[PDB]
Amino acid sequence: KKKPQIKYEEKQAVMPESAAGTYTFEVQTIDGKLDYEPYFTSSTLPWITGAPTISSRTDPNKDVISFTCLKNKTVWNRRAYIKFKDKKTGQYIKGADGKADLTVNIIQKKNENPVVHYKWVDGIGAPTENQKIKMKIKNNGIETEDYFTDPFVFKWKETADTKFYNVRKLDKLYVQGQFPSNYFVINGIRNEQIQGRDISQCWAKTASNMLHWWFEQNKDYIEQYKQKAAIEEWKRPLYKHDYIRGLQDEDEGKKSNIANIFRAYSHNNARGGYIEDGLTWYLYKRDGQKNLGSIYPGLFNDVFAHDTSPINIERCETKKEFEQLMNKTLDNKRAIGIFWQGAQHAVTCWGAAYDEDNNIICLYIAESNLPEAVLYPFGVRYKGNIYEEKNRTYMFNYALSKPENIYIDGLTTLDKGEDQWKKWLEAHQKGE
Ligand SMILES: [Cl-]
Ligand SMILES: [Cl-]
Repeated sequence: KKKPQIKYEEKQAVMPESAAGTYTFEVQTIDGKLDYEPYFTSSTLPWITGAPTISSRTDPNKDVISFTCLKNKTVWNRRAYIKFKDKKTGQYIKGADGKADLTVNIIQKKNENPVVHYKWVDGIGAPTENQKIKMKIKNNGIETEDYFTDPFVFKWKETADTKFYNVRKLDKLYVQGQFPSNYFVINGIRNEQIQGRDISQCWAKTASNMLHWWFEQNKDYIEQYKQKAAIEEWKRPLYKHDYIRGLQDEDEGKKSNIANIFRAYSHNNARGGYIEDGLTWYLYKRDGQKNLGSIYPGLFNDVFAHDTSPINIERCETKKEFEQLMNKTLDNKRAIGIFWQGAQHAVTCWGAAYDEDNNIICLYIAESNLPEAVLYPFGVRYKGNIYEEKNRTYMFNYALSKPENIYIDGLTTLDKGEDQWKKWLEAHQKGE
């Protein structure tokens, strides 16, 4: 009397649709019906209801195995694995090579009609349908005829009516032999003429974007500061922000006073810099930033001197860390710099897309290296099995063929600093 066996073609994954339901696959039963039990290799997966079962043995050549899935609301495939235990010997049944355990790969397909919602940084409004620009798929830099069709894949075009900031690197926009020869000339504080270059100033572009937002959100406090504080003479022109929308690429040097300050007076170290250094430099006096540039604005030093800094630096390396930190930042009305080592790189993030499970699926990025006057979408993905594992967050550039995985190291955030402003104002009215 031979011992029965079971076989399965492991080259074949079992791929149920995204819909909820009880799905099946077949296992071939050789020389009779082996007494075994199927098991998921992880029992704690929330999108599978219970253990798999043998739902039919009536065909002498095959068993039917059933398992039940919840609907996959996410835009990602999700994976599970079934192994088989010999009920008499207690051993796992072997696969075709006689060495590895027989393992059936389950991959539930992604939701093709997801309901997406969005969260934007406080105070910048939100894109209208006319401001959302769909994107073509590229192959080795050449655009194809196809488009990315996921609803969250769009560029947020800058118009006269939009309220985000995206200062771009002149050194990248510059077209040698087409742009004017005075393209990099800045009129400085003492009206001196300066040729400012910014090829490695992504930390400063991100800082400038966040400071434009901060000056706008705190416009009224800043007006009271100019009326009430004893302003240092040389700093008087710096107590405003100008960001002029609708300029051609050739006029980018005339677009932003804050960006121009960094470009005229800070540094362009090829190694890079840090978002938080540029933010501190602009806002209050700290010894670490003493030699960041040839001047030190430190414009509101007596508002933030001996109190909470509105600047924070937070690291993330798991999916849970990334989502908690993004949600905390967005829900607390703060602006967002994203950094990573790769040289230290930096971009600005103005919002995020979410699926119906509230996973973050896309970020909307001001990328000072990219040419268009838009925010670009960066898809968000996580290493490994998000249902089991830390799941290192990473993002990627939809605008590129074969985008490199960008492992986010952390966020640098800028708070409005309302309590510090109120205390400064209250202290003034008390000294009346
Ligand atoms: Cl199980
Ligand atoms: Cl708003």
